[PDB]
Amino acid sequence: SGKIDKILIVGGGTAGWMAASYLGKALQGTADITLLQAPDIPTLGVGEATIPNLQTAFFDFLGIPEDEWMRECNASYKVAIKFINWRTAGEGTSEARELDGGPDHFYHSFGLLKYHEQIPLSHYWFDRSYRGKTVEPFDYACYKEPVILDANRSPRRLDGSKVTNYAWHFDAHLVADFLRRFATEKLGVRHVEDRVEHVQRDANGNIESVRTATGRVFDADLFVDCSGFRGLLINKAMEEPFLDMSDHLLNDSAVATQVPHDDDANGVEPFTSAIAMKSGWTWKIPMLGRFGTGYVYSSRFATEDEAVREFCEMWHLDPETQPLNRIRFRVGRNRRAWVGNCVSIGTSSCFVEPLESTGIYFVYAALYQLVKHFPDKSLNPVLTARFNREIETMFDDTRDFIQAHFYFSPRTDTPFWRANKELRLADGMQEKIDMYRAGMAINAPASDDAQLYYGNFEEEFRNFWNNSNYYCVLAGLGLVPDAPSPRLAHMPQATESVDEVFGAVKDRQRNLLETLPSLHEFLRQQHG
Amino acid sequence: MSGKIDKILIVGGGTAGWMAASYLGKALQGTADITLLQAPDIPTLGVGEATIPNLQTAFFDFLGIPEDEWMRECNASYKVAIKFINWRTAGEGTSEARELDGGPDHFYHSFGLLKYHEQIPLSHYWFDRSYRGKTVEPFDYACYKEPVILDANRSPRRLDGSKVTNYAWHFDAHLVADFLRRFATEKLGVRHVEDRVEHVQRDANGNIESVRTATGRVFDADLFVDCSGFRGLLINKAMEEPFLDMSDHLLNDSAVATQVPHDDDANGVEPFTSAIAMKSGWTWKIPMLGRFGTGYVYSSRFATEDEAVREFCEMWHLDPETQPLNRIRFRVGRNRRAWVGNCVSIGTSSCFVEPLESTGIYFVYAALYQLVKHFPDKSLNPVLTARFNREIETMFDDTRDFIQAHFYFSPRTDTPFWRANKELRLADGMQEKIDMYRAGMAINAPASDDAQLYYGNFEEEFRNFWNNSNYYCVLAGLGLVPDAPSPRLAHMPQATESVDEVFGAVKDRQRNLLETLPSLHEFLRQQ
Ligand SMILES: Cc1cc2nc3c(=O)[nH]c(=O)nc-3n(C[C@H](O)[C@H](O)[C@H](O)COP(=O)(O)OP(=O)(O)OC[C@H]3O[C@@H](n4cnc5c(N)ncnc54)[C@H](O)[C@@H]3O)c2cc1C
Ligand SMILES: [Cl-]
Repeated sequence: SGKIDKILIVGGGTAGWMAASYLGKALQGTADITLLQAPDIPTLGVGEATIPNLQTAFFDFLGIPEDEWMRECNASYKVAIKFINWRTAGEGTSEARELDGGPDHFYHSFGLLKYHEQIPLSHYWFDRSYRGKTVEPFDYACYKEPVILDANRSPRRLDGSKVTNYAWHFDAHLVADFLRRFATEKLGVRHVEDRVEHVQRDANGNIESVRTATGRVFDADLFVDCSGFRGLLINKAMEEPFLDMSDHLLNDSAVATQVPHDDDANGVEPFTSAIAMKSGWTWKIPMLGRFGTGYVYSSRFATEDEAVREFCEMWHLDPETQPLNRIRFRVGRNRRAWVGNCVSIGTSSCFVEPLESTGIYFVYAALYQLVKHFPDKSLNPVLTARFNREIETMFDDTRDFIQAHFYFSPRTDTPFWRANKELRLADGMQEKIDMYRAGMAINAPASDDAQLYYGNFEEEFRNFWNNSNYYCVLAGLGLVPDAPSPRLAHMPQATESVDEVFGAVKDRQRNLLETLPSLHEFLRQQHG
Repeated sequence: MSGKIDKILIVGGGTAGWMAASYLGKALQGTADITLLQAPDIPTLGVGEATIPNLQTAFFDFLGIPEDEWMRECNASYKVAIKFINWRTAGEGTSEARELDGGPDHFYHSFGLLKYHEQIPLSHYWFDRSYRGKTVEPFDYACYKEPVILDANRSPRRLDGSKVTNYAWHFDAHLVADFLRRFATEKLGVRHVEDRVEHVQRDANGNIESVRTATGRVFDADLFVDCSGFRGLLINKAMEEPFLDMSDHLLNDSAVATQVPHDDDANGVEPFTSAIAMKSGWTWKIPMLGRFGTGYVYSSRFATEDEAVREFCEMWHLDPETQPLNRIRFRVGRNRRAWVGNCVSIGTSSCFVEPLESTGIYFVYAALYQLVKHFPDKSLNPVLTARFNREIETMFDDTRDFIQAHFYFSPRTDTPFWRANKELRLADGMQEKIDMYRAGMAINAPASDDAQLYYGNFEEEFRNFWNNSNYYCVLAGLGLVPDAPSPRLAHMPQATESVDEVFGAVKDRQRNLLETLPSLHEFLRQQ
């Protein structure tokens, strides 16, 4: 019996310091926290893209205003993910190829999808498209974002007012540093820079203590494994099996670097770019004066050298001198994220390519669940089982959504793209696709007020990938319902007034394209 | 083949039938021809129906009917909660609460919303204090302002009309059915045909082609809605869809009921439904205007119809030999599938569970909302049908489990009935909720403690129908509490300290409303 008195976090990367901060804040003065991390070879800041609830679910919980952390972490703004060349054959290039009279790209914005008589706008759009009343792409018809993004507009007016939902772009290293200073200076977390050499377990199989290379021994009531892909505690010591899911996702590697950028001459893109390649895709994460970029590929379809070549050749970099990070990652999740008195947080727990910026999200989402299911020293099995259930559905739902990006691409030009169609969608994903094809909304939000949504975590965790997200991706790639939603034929009054809505977004976007200052313009002011 | 549905035939003209005619008529106004076939049934006494808040927001508001309009025509009263009497003490079936630990044996399950404190339901702070011996006050009186004002039969609205608490209604279903029949036929163009179904003609695909009536008339349609009640004329008889008897979770399958005249001037009116525990079941009391409906829901396995009639009549001091009574044998459970082919079952033809938590009418409009949401065209995409069936299935089973818990967790062991309930098994899904409750976790806590956003948005409420508040009201009320306080609270000394004024605010609302609110009767008079 008794509450948890000591917590030991193993690992000092982004996950480790977010854990120290979140737990240090949530348990302020009722638990002694120590973070243990081995100083080793650091990597290039290849950039990180995020989602809106980073501020409401994480930084707001710590009591850190947006302005404070993003200025210290030299962050930029992200309004969407621009998918480039996912529908056309060809080599890996930063320039969109031509498709049906236009550039091959489509957006997945954080922007809200307007309802109309209890029905998502997406459904009205497809009805008109299917009956030939429109030729306009889904994103440009239902969202105001596409047009102001094509013009690299800021998501905020010079006076600071927000005109749309947005997330952030930043170097993970700087954020980890910011959080380390915060956790140690303001939350009392003890930082020990040493390397774990031996983990001692008791007869119940729980971790008793960890011994470092210098011979120091640390004990705790609860151990948080933030050791990364190695899973030092969860996989190695506790022997919990990692479940590989490469049967759903072929990508398992990446070659990444940071590239200098002339913002003055080219402005700053208010979005992350996902550029389709021959054996994967490449991310582009604009930051201040540079952009992080990385080629995510499948080791089964391209050798590291081929990836290095393809990657450097698209950014016109020199393979021989360009500093490059060659990464190999495991895809999937542990059979159980929390076993005994060991909780895995971060890549030690689960991982999927950054195609939808879920990496950091998985960390604070898991920390939120750990606090919600926080135990005492008796370690009630029920709290552990529930936490584990929340993690598996969180991961598996994203895994499926991401697989859909590859499964439904029309490309058949390379072994990679053709191989993605050979895979099997999880039963849950197949059911969602069937629903989509039948004209149904997928996980429509009970309400269409982003505020409530992006402001209330419980509500967002339960409706993470909603109808808007699915339409952007599926419709963007070319997968559309078999026929218009049956209910529409019974709503003449609705399908008539819907035009007011479509016109409203057209005006909305015409006005923003004229009154909004470029992202660069805003960033200058924003950043001293 | 893919033109929209053009014709719909509703078989059955009771409450479910006219609710369906009204909802579909409103939803598909002018794009579908609706006909309802209704045959004369032997009249029954209006024994009363209790409801929940979303009846107005999810049903009448959808139809565009103001609360005052249907209430006045259906002579309805107000319901603020369900008051459970004598569920924790041994004894005969009586209308008087027995004594338990210094007070009457009752607890309320009201519509009030549990206030969150530092992101944690007030229920957790209450149990923490109770467990540590800091309080001995019951969960409902400590966390809700309703109990105090209900003990005084207060109105949910001030004389000026201002609402002070969430509430639902009490009324004679027959009157609501008539109100809707008139609304649908007069305002929505629904065609009413008084005839009896004699034969249902199906095609080689197993779908219903048409139904032939006793007069020889043949009615064809694209979609058929079975609102024929327990006999499930279409869904069970014609479509042969199996019915899942769930008597392994619910022992009650019968009822004896009547309507009793009441002098509201002399006794006032109770703003709540009473659920009175009996020896082999429980009895409802639904206050209406100048009378109250009441019925003893019992298990034929533990009481004969005669014994049920005697226990029921004696409790109300009525003559068993001459009191007009409605003897009913329920069909408890649900169809394997609510919608099969082009036949959708709505109402008791679809599913039924004893009215212990007032879900009868709710199941009807909730299903109609789900039907429109998954509305098909002539191709009848099987995915719409499957998704519909999953929604209905979970809606029912979750309620089945919730209701079973009322009996499973009662501390009574005085009769074979109460003892047998403890011998049944809880469904795995329910056992998991109990494991969570015992571990100090909230059970399906609402995304937010905003009652309006809750009872105002159906999609929101449907998904979180039985929430943490509902579970604590019933479980803690019966006496089942967590094994220990939520471990999180030990790490929140500031919160467990500042919550003392959240409980104080409740006490202030209890005291102020008790001193300023008129009686339910007073408010009813002025209306
Ligand atoms: C004892 C009892 C207590 C209840 N208490 C509550 C409560 O407190 N609160 C609450 O919300 N709900 C309560 N309910 C549920 C409520 O009564 C029902 O939800 C509602 O009234 C709908 O009944 P129904 O239309 O499904 O079936 P029925 O009333 O059985 O209707 C059958 C209909 O089908 C028709 N029919 C049958 N065969 C044919 C044929 N061959 N041709 C033409 N027509 C045919 C009949 O004419 C009739 O109109 C209670 C139910 C019972 C039995
Ligand atoms: Cl009001």
